[PDB]
Amino acid sequence: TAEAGITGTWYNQLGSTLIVTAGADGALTGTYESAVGNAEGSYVLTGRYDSAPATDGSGTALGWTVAWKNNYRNAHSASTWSGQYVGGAEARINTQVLTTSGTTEANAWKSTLVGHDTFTKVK
Repeated sequence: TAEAGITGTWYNQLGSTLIVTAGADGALTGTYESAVGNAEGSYVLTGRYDSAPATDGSGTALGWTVAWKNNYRNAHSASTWSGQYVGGAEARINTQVLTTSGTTEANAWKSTLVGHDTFTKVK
């Protein structure tokens, strides 16, 4: 469904790679490899998607998180992508992304970045 459409490899506009499996009951699981930031190698990704989307031409809502810790790096931060999958010949996952770093309370006002990421099936 959107299950078949979402499962697989996606590439963002910055050169990052998402490899994700969409489970039949709403789970997203896989890995992320970032082309930017204090990051190297792959990181675990987990999220959710609407496993019964509308059929009226609407996208399929989804989101996921990556905490930026693996065996090679820990940036003490985590990003969440919120967006929708749009299927078909030019499939895309269009997202907004929040990246929060751990901070002191005094620096909490500057703890969270906002950005946007568009993923496509080809590099």
